[PDB]
Amino acid sequence: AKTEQQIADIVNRTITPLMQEQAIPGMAVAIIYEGKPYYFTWGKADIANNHPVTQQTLFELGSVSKTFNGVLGGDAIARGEIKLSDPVTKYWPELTGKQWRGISLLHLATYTAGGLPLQIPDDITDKAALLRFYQNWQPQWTPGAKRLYANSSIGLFGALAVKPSGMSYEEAMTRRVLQPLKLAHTWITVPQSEQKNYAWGYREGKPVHVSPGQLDAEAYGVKSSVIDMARWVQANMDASHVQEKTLQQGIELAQSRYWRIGDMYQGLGWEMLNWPLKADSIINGSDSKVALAALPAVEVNPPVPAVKASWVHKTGSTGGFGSYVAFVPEKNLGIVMLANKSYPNPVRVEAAWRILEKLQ
Repeated sequence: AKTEQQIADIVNRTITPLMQEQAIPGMAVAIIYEGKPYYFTWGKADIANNHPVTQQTLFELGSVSKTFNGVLGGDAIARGEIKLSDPVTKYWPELTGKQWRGISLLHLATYTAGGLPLQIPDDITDKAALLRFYQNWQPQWTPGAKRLYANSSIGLFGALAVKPSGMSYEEAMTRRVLQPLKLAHTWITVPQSEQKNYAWGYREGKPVHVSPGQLDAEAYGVKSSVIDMARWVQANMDASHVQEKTLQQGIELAQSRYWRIGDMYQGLGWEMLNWPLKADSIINGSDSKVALAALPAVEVNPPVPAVKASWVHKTGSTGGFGSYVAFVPEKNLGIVMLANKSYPNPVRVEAAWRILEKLQ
């Protein structure tokens, strides 16, 4: 049984050189070891004003926001509000295009709709334009044939998933996920009172914050602290302690395996690989050459319920931030790596692997 100081030594040995080599101003890392949280912070959250990273520093999670999306969707399924088999047109009747027939909420959630684009076009700045965009989108492949990671896909899933609730995505997320899990330092919109804790992201040494964009909250707009992310990992790793029934069930549903792409399985937001595994699979898999590629999707029907012997993870980036979260339910082991500089995904994964390999 490792002591907090022994874990600290392991973490620092990897993070110190990482920050120096990648020129990362500040980082916050959470380690879940034997189900218990351990926090670590380094550097600056704000260079110009010389403010350090603290346990309350808020980092832009980028696409790790998709895991919150998936869980909220799972919760909606558990509430009987939506079904993954429901057609997209049930929630957005205005999508009359014939190309939308046969496309389900599952397809949107798992990037298997047929090639929806990675990004929603920048020229789209209003609801009307967003409708035209989806209406005129032409599928590149038939539903379920290929997986193409895309913000426009899961972003739409999140927006439609909360429609029956009658709440906005932000309100639904806050009331159904953030508050029940006591994530008091997790936000889609950082309030004025918490701006003092909002770290600046850095690109080319310049401070920057993510700009507003269509379906941003749903795909890449959540901000959170190291303490809240440790709680998020614990809740997703083992939801047996989660009191709210539909949330507990929603968490489990987000880790069901809906498709197999090579050796990776697609959940709702979360991505999974069988455990044990070898470093190359996840490191190489995180390179954009693989992560952003259009690959054949093999349907898992019926979906396989959450497998404890899995490496569950998600990468996330914005212009000024780079994040990574990974956990292994079988081992009650996990890690959160938050940084206020975006750096190569494979570098993040390799660092996480070296650390957890020493905490087996």
